[PDB]
Amino acid sequence: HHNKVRTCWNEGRPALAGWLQLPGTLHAEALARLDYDAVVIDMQHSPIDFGQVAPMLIAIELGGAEPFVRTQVNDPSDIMKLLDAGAYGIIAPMVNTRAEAQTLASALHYSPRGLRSFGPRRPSLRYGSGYLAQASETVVGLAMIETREALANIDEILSVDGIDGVFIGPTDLALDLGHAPLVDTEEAEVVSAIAHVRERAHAAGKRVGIFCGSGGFARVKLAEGFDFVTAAPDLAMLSAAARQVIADARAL
Amino acid sequence: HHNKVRTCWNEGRPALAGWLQLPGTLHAEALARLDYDAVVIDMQHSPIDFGQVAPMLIAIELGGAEPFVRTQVNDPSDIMKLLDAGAYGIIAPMVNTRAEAQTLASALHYSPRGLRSFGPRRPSLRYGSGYLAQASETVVGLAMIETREALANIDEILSVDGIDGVFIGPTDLALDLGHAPLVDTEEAEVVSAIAHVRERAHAAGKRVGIFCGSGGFARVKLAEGFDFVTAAPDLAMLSAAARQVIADARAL
Amino acid sequence: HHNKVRTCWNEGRPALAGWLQLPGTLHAEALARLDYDAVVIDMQHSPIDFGQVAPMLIAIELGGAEPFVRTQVNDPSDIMKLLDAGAYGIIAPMVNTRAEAQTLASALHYSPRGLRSFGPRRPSLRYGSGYLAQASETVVGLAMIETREALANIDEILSVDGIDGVFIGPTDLALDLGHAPLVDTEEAEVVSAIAHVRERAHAAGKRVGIFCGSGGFARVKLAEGFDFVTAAPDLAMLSAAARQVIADARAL
Amino acid sequence: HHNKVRTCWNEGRPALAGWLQLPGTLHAEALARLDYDAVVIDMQHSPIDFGQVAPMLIAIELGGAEPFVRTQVNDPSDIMKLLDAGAYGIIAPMVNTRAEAQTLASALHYSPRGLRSFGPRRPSLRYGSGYLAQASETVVGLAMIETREALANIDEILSVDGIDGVFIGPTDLALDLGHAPLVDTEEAEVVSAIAHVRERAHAAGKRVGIFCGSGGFARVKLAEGFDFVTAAPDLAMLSAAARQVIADARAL
Amino acid sequence: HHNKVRTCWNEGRPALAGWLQLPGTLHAEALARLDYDAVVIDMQHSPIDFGQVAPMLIAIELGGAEPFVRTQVNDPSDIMKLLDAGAYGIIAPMVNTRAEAQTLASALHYSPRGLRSFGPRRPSLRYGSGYLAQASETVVGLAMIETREALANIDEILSVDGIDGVFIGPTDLALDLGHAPLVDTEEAEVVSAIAHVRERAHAAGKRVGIFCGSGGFARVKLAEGFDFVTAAPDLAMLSAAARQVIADARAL
Amino acid sequence: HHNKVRTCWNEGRPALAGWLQLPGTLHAEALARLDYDAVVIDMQHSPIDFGQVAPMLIAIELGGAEPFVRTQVNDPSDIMKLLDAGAYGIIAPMVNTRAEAQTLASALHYSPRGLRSFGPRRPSLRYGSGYLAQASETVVGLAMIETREALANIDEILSVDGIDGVFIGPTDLALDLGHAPLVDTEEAEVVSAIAHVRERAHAAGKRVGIFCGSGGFARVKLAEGFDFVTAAPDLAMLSAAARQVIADARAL
Ligand SMILES: [Br-]
Ligand SMILES: [Br-]
Ligand SMILES: [Br-]
Ligand SMILES: [Br-]
Ligand SMILES: [Br-]
Ligand SMILES: [Br-]
Ligand SMILES: [Br-]
Ligand SMILES: [Br-]
Ligand SMILES: [Br-]
Ligand SMILES: [Br-]
Ligand SMILES: [Br-]
Ligand SMILES: [Br-]
Ligand SMILES: [K+]
Ligand SMILES: [K+]
Ligand SMILES: [K+]
Ligand SMILES: [K+]
Ligand SMILES: [K+]
Ligand SMILES: [K+]
Ligand SMILES: [K+]
Ligand SMILES: [K+]
Ligand SMILES: [K+]
Ligand SMILES: [K+]
Ligand SMILES: [K+]
Ligand SMILES: [K+]
Ligand SMILES: [Mg+2]
Ligand SMILES: [Mg+2]
Ligand SMILES: [Mg+2]
Ligand SMILES: [Mg+2]
Ligand SMILES: [Mg+2]
Ligand SMILES: [Mg+2]
Ligand code: NA
Ligand code: NA
Repeated sequence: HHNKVRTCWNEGRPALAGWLQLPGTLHAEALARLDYDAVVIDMQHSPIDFGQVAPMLIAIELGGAEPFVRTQVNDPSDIMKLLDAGAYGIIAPMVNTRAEAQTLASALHYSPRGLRSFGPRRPSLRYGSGYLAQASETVVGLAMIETREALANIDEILSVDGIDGVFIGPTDLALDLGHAPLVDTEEAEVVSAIAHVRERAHAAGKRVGIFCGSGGFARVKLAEGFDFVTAAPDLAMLSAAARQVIADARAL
Repeated sequence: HHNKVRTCWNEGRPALAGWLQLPGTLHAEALARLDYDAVVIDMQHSPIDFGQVAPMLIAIELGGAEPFVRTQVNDPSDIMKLLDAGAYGIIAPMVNTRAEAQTLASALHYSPRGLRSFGPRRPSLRYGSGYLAQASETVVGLAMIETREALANIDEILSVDGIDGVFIGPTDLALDLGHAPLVDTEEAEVVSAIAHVRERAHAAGKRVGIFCGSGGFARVKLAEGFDFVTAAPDLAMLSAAARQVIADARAL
Repeated sequence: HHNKVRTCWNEGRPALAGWLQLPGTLHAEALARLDYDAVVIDMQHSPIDFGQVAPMLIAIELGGAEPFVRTQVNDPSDIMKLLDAGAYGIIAPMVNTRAEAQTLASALHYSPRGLRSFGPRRPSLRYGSGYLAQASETVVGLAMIETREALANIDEILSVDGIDGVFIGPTDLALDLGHAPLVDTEEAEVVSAIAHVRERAHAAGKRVGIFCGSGGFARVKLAEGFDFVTAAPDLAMLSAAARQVIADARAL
Repeated sequence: HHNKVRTCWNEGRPALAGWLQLPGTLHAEALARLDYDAVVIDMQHSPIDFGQVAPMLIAIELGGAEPFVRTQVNDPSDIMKLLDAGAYGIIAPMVNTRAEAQTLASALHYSPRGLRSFGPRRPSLRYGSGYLAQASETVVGLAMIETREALANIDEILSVDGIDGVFIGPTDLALDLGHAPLVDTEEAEVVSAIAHVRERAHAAGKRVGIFCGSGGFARVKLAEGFDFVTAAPDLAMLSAAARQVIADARAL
Repeated sequence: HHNKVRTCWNEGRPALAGWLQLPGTLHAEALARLDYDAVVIDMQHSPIDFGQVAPMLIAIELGGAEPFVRTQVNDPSDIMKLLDAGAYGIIAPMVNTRAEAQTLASALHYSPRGLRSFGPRRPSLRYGSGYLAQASETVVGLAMIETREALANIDEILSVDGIDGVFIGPTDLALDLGHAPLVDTEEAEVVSAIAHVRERAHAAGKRVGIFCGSGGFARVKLAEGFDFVTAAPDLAMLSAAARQVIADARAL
Repeated sequence: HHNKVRTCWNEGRPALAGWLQLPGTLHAEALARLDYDAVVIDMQHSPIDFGQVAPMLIAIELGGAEPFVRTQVNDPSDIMKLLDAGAYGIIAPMVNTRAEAQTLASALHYSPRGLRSFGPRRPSLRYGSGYLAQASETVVGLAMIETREALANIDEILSVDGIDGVFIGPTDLALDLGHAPLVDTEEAEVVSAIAHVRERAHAAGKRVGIFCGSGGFARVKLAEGFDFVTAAPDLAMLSAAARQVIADARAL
């Protein structure tokens, strides 16, 4: 009866989350039972459509992590249907302006705070009769910062009341700045922009997150004060592990 | 226009294969593009049903590995439908007697050698008009040895003409012998039984394979002369990788 | 070769419809064979995506009710794809302005009346060669009225030619007015607003519908003159029935 | 970390279970959150195949009831794959002889007690490292008694060690005795046979269950001492509720 | 309220049926609306599993043809689940002996005639309260004759009461006789065997069918007196049509 | 490591493509292995949703044709998710203005040329490490011209840099001009408009394509200089073939 990520924050610690681009419930449950506070299902850069995300949300909740979704797009009705299917965290890609951040916020709150349509199929089962009064706190929302334009507008994006903060998309950000879309990059201009976004989010009293490709980079981001760190995509981790097993098996 | 595992054998080398318990096509293709000769899809100890295996076979072939299936049971009609869907290797669990091995063989060959029903939807597309004359060589078949009874009958199982050899199921074998079902075990009685099965398979001029849980154990099995080694399940590798990322991320 | 709801209206009677939030074809067919003129599939507050709605439309038609869909959003291309899959009634949520009602209408009619794209896969099978000339009459369209803004604009919404009328969303309406989102509510301000919408729809010569949570409330709405009444969601009815069976079974 | 039905029995009370013939996770979770100790998913007289049962098992567990399956057939490998997918109760239809009951038992226990193949994907996640030592107690197994032949063999069926008892299929039983396949029947010969099966099960120190079509009949069966009572199928309850809503809505 | 194939026979004419190896409902409905009396869904030499056949049965019935299934295997519980999903014709492959034909018959009739388990989800919806009394006539059953052994046993197979007759599998038959598995073959030994099976079926007062690859061969088979002729597989017809469109498009 | 349609163009020849409205992988692979340079999957006038298109893209690539998609709508995030799933050609319906064409172009190119979000799951597997530098050339994009408005704006649409040209939707075009939506029409006003669009595309140095319903019309369009011709929809070809088989089978 609490959003586990908001509980982390309320108790003074950051949240660490998993990241899934592979559809299915078995690895979703297995990873949720690890020491992840949340598991993000990626519906943008994956083949995961709504039909496949729906059972994954159930499996993550059963495993003991908060189910999050990184949506394909910042679309209110898409987001609302995910909320009613038991997504309790929303990360919306490519939020570039205050207006787009306001569009995200509008989907996450019932009237009068937002315009979310009422029919909370799975949240009513989880939270019971008192859901409506607490509905806003049960959901975490982050706008993604992935472009030069979003950087230009970062302070105005952070002024939006109905979202908890921002989540950096570091490979899109590097690419829009004219650099290789490398995860966990050392490119100075990108590193400086990421630091800037974190600094402005905290100056605004908001939360800031970042996508990480490795556990070591995630540790550094937590030390730098990021509130929400993801590490690392299931497909990337699986591919790297398989490569190493093969190398070990085929070595002389 | 060749079964990649049979090509390994024909050219004097063993085959290394992947092992999938997670449904879906994206990791199947990704792992098939690694230096695996084959990828086995587990339909016994997984939630992978026929509807989910079918596109995975396509994805593995596109990635450049031979699609194999470890079936739920040694059932001829199940096996035939997988063959016609483009499974080119069959590993049948719990083959305990010569008769059961003969049942496996019967499904893998058209008349007069076997009783496989003719309607090769996907193999005809892959191999073209000359498929029938070469159909038997396009498929690899292994009977699993997983019980004290299968050990008792190993020589008679190895005498069956229509199968390429046997594949050890080491956790079921350890359990039936009264030991912990530990993968890559050091338990002497199990280690001795595995060695015995390999020795009898090669005395019979047949192939022998084994399921491995690690790249290091797989390397040792290849050095011991196993013809077909799998390493390691996608879910196990992914879970271990995620555990390590979390440990690294949460370390001081 | 007639839309059953339009036939009700043409013959001077209202239509009663079912309401499905559970995916699947078996209960869809079973409920369609009851004395429902139509069955509405809810794609907003449910886990029903396009892949799951498509066979349900077939099952409802076979059962003998008109297949309707309450869409996730008022989006023209979404609506068109449902029409071509054999949805013959469209209820679009959150229609708040005349322009949005015009957007709904545009999707329901071929040129010159609307901009519906031509490729009527399933309607051509149902209606045969003369489909195009009769296509508009085969589809029923209702804009949902669920907000204070929609109330403010009700007369302008009702002036839109290409829609049959409006459908009240009473729990969203109550919530936007600052009241509990209770179905079949007695809250005076909500009751008055619902009556007002009905009165203006009929003053405009248009149809008006309402979502009901019980058979008794639906009877009263029919007596008040509503043209299209739904009662009641499959999940709600099933949950209530199960609760009662358990209470009866566990009673002393 | 306990099978909820076995906990009922261990604490001196019978278990009441739901019964699902409709695929999908939403009503499965909703009904599991009611005062059902278990929810049985029917894979015999339904369109529920393995691909659809798998997420339902997750949803039932999350809702707080023990997931049970009534299988299509008494087949060991089918049953094992369901166990590894997190079915913790198995009801096998048409068990007519002691040998068939022994076949059921064989699938529910690891060696040496049975021949269940080891690879417990979801039970290992639920129960953790100590699963193997407790695996047998985590699963409940009932053989169905549905024919004159099963009646003839009831004492020998009840002598089988690896099953918890029997579950009466009352409509098949009535039909094989030459009577209408009416649920909750009053036909004396059927009523007498049901009573006889219960009496012999308890004389054997075993559990006995029965399928019920109503809460009132279920109450009587509990009073008669049945250990496991199901009431009532989702589709039947939903259809009856819809019929009544329509009757109420269309009444003058 | 009649099986359309049995109606053909009762009115003195043969039945012509379609044959589907491609999953999906749209072409199933489209072909059922043509002058086919039935449409057979092939679950043996196709990727069509139960989850995909279920909506296809609905679509065929809506289109106006009798839904038939050629099963993967002659298995009673598989067949029963298809019957309860609304398959009204069963063609079982590889029926080689009288006993196997008796196994087929057992699944198609309730007690006392057979052992079919009672729970007719979709047939009860189609036929209503009087279903049980007429259930046997609503289903057509054919045993496939595809081997030298089935030829050897043809008279004993035809003596089985609970099946309507036999259905020749001509490519498997040619292959088992040592000839190319060519559809619509002219190979004298195969042609003679097919004629023999037809002659013995009619001498027995039973029905005989055959799989055809072309409309011209089907016409000849109807002239020869076959009672049930299929022509031709969706995939084969589609592939041939596409080849011709390409040839026409690319011609000078 | 080349887009097959762009290779046609680079080598001085047009491309011929298939057109699929039926979901599934088997006919997709079979048709891709014919002498089609590409196969277009129709997600507008079909029941093919994202979950069903994803494996079809794999099957088309394996068969040896370039996978194309005609999307439901010109939506950037939809298009991007298809690109990352291995759609290498995009045909967007109802592009009526230069701005809408600019929206299409924006989705097909990474920064700085467009705003495509980076996460190319399947293209990175196909093309390897050098994908980013060549990404734009790997994708073909065509805006559809289907309305009087698109005709009015054809020169401005053709001036858009990030698209390869236009694709005529001839049945929607005929309908918007007030004529029957007949494929391969002879209606002079439609024929003249189609010719005009081709002439302006080539005057602009751009590519032009057209949807065809027959191989003979496609041959004429290729002779007229169209760069991209599709012929003909799987469902239409299959339906026509089945009609002819039935006519041949039922003829005296
Ligand atoms: Br952990
Ligand atoms: Br990464
Ligand atoms: Br590698
Ligand atoms: Br392992
Ligand atoms: Br009724
Ligand atoms: Br309600
Ligand atoms: Br309750
Ligand atoms: Br019942
Ligand atoms: Br016809
Ligand atoms: Br054929
Ligand atoms: Br060709
Ligand atoms: Br066409
Ligand atoms: K956790
Ligand atoms: K503010
Ligand atoms: K490989
Ligand atoms: K031998
Ligand atoms: K009805
Ligand atoms: K007007
Ligand atoms: K419960
Ligand atoms: K005993
Ligand atoms: K017909
Ligand atoms: K007889
Ligand atoms: K090709
Ligand atoms: K330009
Ligand atoms: Mg990004
Ligand atoms: Mg094993
Ligand atoms: Mg609403
Ligand atoms: Mg029964
Ligand atoms: Mg055959
Ligand atoms: Mg068009
Ligand atoms: Na959308
Ligand atoms: Na089976």
